[PDB]
Amino acid sequence: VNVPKTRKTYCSNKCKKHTMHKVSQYKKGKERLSSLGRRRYDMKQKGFGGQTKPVFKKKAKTTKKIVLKLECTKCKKKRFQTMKRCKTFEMGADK
Amino acid sequence: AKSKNHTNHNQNRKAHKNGIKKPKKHKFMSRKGLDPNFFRNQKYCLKGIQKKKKELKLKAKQEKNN
Amino acid sequence: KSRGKRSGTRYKFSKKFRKHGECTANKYLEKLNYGDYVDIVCDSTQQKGMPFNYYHGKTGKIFHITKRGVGVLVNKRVKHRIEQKKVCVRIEHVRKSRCNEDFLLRKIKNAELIKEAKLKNEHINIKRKTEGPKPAAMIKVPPSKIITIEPLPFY
RNA sequence: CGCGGGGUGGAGCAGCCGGUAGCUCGUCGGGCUCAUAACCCGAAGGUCGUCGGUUCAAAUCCGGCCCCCGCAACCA
RNA sequence: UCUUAACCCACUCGUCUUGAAACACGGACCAAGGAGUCUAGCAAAUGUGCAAGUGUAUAUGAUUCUUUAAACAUUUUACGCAUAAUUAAUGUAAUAUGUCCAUUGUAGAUUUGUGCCCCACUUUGCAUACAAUACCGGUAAGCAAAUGCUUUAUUGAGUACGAG
RNA sequence: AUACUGACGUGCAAAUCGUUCAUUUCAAUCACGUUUAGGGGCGAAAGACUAAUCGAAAAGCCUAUUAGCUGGUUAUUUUCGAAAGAUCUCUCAGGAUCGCUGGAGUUGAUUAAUAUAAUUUUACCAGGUAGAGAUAAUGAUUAGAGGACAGGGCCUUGACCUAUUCUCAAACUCCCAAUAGGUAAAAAGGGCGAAAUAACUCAAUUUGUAUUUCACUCAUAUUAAAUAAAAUAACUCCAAGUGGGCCAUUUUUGGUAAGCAGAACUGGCGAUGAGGGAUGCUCCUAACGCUUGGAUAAGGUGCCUAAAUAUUCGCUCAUGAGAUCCCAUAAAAGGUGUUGGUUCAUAUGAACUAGCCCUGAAAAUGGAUGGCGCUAAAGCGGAUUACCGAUACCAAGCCAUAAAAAGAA
RNA sequence: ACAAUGUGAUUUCUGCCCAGUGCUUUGAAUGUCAACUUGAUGAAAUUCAAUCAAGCGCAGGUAAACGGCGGGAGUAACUAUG
RNA sequence: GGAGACAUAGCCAGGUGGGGAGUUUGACUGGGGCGGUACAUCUGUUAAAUAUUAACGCAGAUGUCCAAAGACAAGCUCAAAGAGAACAGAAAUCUCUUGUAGACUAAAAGGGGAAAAGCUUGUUUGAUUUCUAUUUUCAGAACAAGUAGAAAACGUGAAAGCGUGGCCUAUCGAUCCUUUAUAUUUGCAAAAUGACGUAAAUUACUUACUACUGUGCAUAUAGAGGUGUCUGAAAAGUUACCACAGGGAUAACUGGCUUGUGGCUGCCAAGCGCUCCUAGCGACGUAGCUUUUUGAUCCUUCGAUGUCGGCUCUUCCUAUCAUUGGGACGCAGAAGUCUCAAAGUGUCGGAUUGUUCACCCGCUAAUAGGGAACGUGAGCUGGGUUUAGACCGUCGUGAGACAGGUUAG
RNA sequence: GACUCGUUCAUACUACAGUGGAUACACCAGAUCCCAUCAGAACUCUGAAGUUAAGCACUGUAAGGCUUGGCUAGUACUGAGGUGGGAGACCGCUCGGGAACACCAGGUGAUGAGUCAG
Repeated sequence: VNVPKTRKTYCSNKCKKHTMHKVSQYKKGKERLSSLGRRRYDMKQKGFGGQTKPVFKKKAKTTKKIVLKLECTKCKKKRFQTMKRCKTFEMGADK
Repeated sequence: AKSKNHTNHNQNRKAHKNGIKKPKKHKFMSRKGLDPNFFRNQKYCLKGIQKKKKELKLKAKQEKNN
Repeated sequence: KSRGKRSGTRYKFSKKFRKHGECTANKYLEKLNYGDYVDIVCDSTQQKGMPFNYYHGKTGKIFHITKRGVGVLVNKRVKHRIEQKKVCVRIEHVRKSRCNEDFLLRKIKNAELIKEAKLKNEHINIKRKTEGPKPAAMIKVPPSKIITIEPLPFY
């Protein structure tokens, strides 16, 4: 599935109207140590007793919902747009 | 372990024990979903009619007292 | 087994023969009021606003009208209870109902009859009375022109 | 009789990862040698089990039949 | 009353099981003992006492001292729950004040009258149901020089003469 | 301690006794004392042994451990009275939540009605299953005929065109039922008018829309089609039991079939006595306080066994006849047994036909129209009555429950 | 000599395979790979780097370690086999 | 003496670690298991003409693909067939005629679709933000999929209009957690971190006035990252050493229903039988009967009906092998062969087996076939399947397993 | 007589013929400009010289189809009842409801609003 790098579409906030946005792929971030659940989990895990939470070994999907980051040309805002679960994904280089 | 699947048996007969209940058929019905613009104008009209009734009632009462 | 939206509609949502393609504009022009009764009868060409299987050929009151939609309160039996359910349908699927039209015609004739009866100062009975009473009757057929019948024999 | 793998040259493997089917031995024509092989040079040969289907294009992918091998028959 | 008779009828009780007279299970017999309780918290029900309050808590007090281990009393903003909701939350929070009159409908209990008393009109119009407006907290959107604003949306177990 | 798988097997004994047999100078046997202790010991290994205890000893305790599972779960009368469907569930022997049930209340009701209704009527629709079709399409599918690309040896066979023709389909459809389903039959409303209100609406402040206030007026003084022990209706609350069902007719899917598995509609049983079905949870009749009497039902009337060896017309003899649904066998096929028919021929000869009967028709204790029996029936097929026949039905009494009257000298 | 195994008098011998799974031998050339430590950063917490650990990985050794020990065609002056 | 700042010991840390510990090893299920998914789903059909509806019913499909195959507009008509045209032929392109879709519509199957919903082209990104009422499943909760609108901003068309993904029916996922978006909204608990900002004042803890104030963490709202046993446990084997709780809700034993399979009896008439349908036969076909077969089954029994066979012992059946009486013959006699009344009477010795069965050798007069809880374990026996010991092969990493074979019980 | 906007959506379709052109429609002529392509074929624009030859209208045809009606047929089918029949398979009866194909006969449209020359 293929989207171009730019799209004229509605900005809701700080720009109030249809304008250009640059279009990019969300990369799914990365965890930091100072998160509350991780703090709790590390403390509980620590000491005698082995593993203290489930381990999600089971899996059924090789695919992912794709979610675009829309970055406003006019204003400094980001906006999300999510779309159908895909095994195949492309940016630019049209047919 | 080897179960029976289904039957509709007796359910209709059970329904007929208290009968099949039917609408209460109210003359007024809550109108949240009904046509914006036209319904807010109706709200203004209704408020207008209430105001018209209020103006009539207040003036008539004040006239009667005098 | 499966239970998707159009489940079991092969025969039911087929076109009638010689009725294929888009239907006349003048169907759509038909005028509807709030509190009309209206039948839900569906041509299969226009696919948006298509009601569920149960509501085909059903009748109910219009409670709401929109741009090309009509809300219709239809009764559905849900096990041990009938309840009123808000079926949104299209201009395409609404047919003006006819039970009301018999009442209207009946009222009109009755009103003229009421005017006449009041004018003449004599009571009338409106009632759509019984079928079964027959007066005494005559057969004037010649006595040898009557048809003589007997049972039918075998092959 | 129930599961799963496999049918391409005379023979046995490649292609078989969709279009252009490769290699060896075998076969065939010519050399070399009292003579014959070995040896050297050059060619010909595939219908891709069969009946139907997809796809722009099928020997290959998709089914059903036909053969071939591999599993299976245990607690009763 | 007991007792045999005789005519007609009369299959081991309990039990789980769709189904037991069973070739289903328990029971030789008799007597005594032998299994939905108690506490905690909660709910609805119905009674009772009081009501925008209620309970009197720990405890104090007394001309209270076999039974008294209860009964009686408590020298005017203690606490529980109820008298306000909303909400992650700083917080905010209920007609709108020209009027001691006191939200709008439609049915609806009750009342005046007319033409002993049912009546047939009218007449007045609670509970409650169905709706409706208002208005408050949240959230939008529009605005924003902050006594934050704005018709409009939405949302709460809301609120519109307190019931606990 | 090998065998007699001896005796014994409520013993002499919770492993004894008899006879047989292995061992007998060594890895020998015996004593006493001693060591090693419980997930521990010790084991020439068999998971062997560790005090009638062992794939984890004995004692005591946490403990009344836990158990969706098994068993049991205690006086009386009266009233209402089910479900064995459903959804989700590490769920399929369970639970929760729906359904059906009860209690309690309130609302409605008392005005023979209106609300209301496993009902029809008259209007009004919606259909594509049964059926029917191949000359309508799809898939089949058997024949010839008539015509202008190919095969065989200018001639012939085909295909192919054209009109036909035979038989067809759960998952084909030109057409198309019955049954089942929905809307409808007027007063909190509807008519036709006026006036108001809008920030909706059109060019257009009546141009409409919708709403509101005033009018005029629609059957119901038998009710805008019937009929209705139609409020025994609603509605709220709180809760139970239940979630393994089964049987029958009819439609029905799988399976060779099945008292088999699986569905549909309805009725039963379950949860149910009573009378018949010879007997029999379910078939038929019919649902039940206590009693008296009647007359009937299903069903009977040869006797057992209550009423007819009734009447009346046929048919029927069997060297294994036959005899009341479910129901306990029975067919294709024959018959110069007898009885009716019907077509032919010349009261005779043919041919068919279906009624009875016969053959087809073999099984396991002794053996089953229920038994005895029955043939001028007590058989089979009719009809005609009478009689007998229930706790069902009618009248009467008494009991309780429910409702209604009526009542605070 | 002690500890640990396998086999089980005598007699006769004990074929192949270190790939797999084991065990085992060498190590900064060497891939991965921890705490502490060391430096960089920021106002600090922090955030980053850096470090011959063993192990594994790479490379050997070992079957009286665990173990394992194929399938088709064609071919001989009768016929058959090969 | 020897060793020596290394050991060692303590505390951290990585690794190794079935030596030992604690635990997991689904469900549906024509029994269990290998298998499958009927476990989340979508189509048609089954389904009995509203709808409803089950099976390990049937024919199937699913976990995607799409910057165009989306959106709007404009133009066009497809498949095919005939008649023509250099290379060029059965197919290549071009033309004229004929062409209700026989094409195509991403992919299943079914519906819909001809001035399109197909094809070509133009312009584009609405495959946008916010919100209801709802419809589907159904609790009429969730999620998911839809429909009809509304508030915005736009895109497209000449305008009317249409556009909130794919012509419709499929293409999917809670809480907690993580992550990135978003905010003149918030918090981190006695206080503060812009900025001494703007004014005044000036002995100083002066005095006013200011929407925008550190790192880190927490929120709130919105997505995404996944649970396919798909309303959501982090979970492999094994027991022939085993124990316990239940179970006729469920096998192995009888019985029962059925009779596919087996067995037995038919009907027929093409052939065979020199010649000749039927003396004897009898196909291709077609009807019954039975349960001495094997099944199908799961009604009955799991707080037990002793699990094979032999021995022994008696009785019943006939579907008669012989003995008695016959009928027919393809019969000269001798025989012999088919057949009927017949169940009075008889039907053996061994060899080999765990054996029903089977198979030799021999007698006989012939050496028929069955029933009796698969006749017959408080009649016996204990050889066998089938307790616990053991062996070999194969399979299993292993522990172990084997309607594989063997010995001891 | 003619045309425009329509409506029903075959009586309106299809096929082959014949009949008709005052006004009108159409066929037809041209390409500068707007426009459009390979092509003035179409489409666009501009003409008005000719013509019923076509389009179109009307009618005909043993037309085909569609469409009504009869007849198929009270046949097939079917709801309820029955201790009705039949060995079963199935078939009557009582109360009811009731088709389809073929065939045969007829028909081949009607209509709202506006306009022009009568």
